[PDB]
Amino acid sequence: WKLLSKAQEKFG
Repeated sequence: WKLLSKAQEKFG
């Protein structure tokens, strides 16, 4: 969720 997109956002 937000905890996955927020952290992944800076990875993708």
